[PDB]
Amino acid sequence: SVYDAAAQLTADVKKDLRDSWKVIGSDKKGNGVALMTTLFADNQETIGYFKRLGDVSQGMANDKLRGHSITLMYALQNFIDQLDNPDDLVCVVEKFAVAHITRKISAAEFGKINGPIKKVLASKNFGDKYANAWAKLVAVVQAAL
Amino acid sequence: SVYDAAAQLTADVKKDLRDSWKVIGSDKKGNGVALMTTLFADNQETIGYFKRLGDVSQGMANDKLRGHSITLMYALQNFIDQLDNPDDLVCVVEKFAVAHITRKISAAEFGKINGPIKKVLASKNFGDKYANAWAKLVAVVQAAL
Ligand code: HEM
Ligand code: HEM
Repeated sequence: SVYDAAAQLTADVKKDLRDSWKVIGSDKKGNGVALMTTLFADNQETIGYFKRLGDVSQGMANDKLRGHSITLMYALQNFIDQLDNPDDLVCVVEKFAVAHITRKISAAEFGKINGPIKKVLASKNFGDKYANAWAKLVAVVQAAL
Repeated sequence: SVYDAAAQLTADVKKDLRDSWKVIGSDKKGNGVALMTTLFADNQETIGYFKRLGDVSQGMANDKLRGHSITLMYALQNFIDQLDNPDDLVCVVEKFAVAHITRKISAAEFGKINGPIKKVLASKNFGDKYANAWAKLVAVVQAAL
């Protein structure tokens, strides 16, 4: 199932992912927090999954939220780095899904991250072309949930 | 405390960590798997914690083990990238510790990774000086467990 989803990562899609990551991934703390605070603002219900982080309204100043946000970006760094070898991409995505499946996060839930990604990309001047590419990468993860 | 342990990362320790990571982190898949297989070989009693991975003796051919090994290297990448800011290193270490605490991995059981690190380091012509530097970084995680 994950292999079939990975098949949608065409040469052009991988190129747009790598080009946009070159910018987004250069400030993992800043963009990681931006992603999370945007998720919480647009889909407040997702906060139910992050009780451990405490007062998420503090944003960057919240050490636990910052710690999670920075760490989240390294999962994406991992994915981007494995783009050229489907076998490696698949095994890392399945590994990544394990902990999220245990948390009972469905593919539909996970997909809520698409909006925030689109907004973060747009803040760096990366249009819909790039947003759609990222939606395809997220789809590979969804296929594993 | 983790705050006191993070203070032990002196200027030269951080430098030695970076210089060795430049080489070690160049092959996350190869060195990651080497790190895991070495751990399982020298401390077979730790295999019980990795039941989900299946037959670990298969090494690189085991998709689940390869996925875990590659992923483990991105946690180390994260730590190295945070060396400049003590505040960020600490929050990323505490975040990292959460999942390991819920697996009941003690500071003593985590420290068993020091052996494998020393051996992988030596296979790349990095001696005691570097092994001790990495032991100091591992000590930061141990303080959080
Ligand atoms: C681009 C998307 C995402 C990435 C790259 C990502 C990455 C990560 C990583 C690397 C971790 C730490 C390892 C682990 O425990 O699994 C994590 C933890 C977690 N993730 Fe995901 N995640 C994403 C989206 C989501 C979404 C949409 C939810 C739920 C609405 C979610 C909920 C969680 C929770 C609750 C934790 C534990 C937080 C804590 O208590 O420290 N994740 N995620
Ligand atoms: C250099 C030290 C280590 C690093 C960087 C590391 C990194 C990681 C990462 C990134 C994960 C995935 C996220 C998570 O669920 O926490 C993980 C999972 C795990 N770690 Fe650690 N770890 C290290 C040492 C250890 C040691 C020494 C043990 C046990 C003696 C351990 C046991 C586990 C287990 C059982 C899992 C889950 C494996 C699975 O079912 O996929 N880790 N670790």
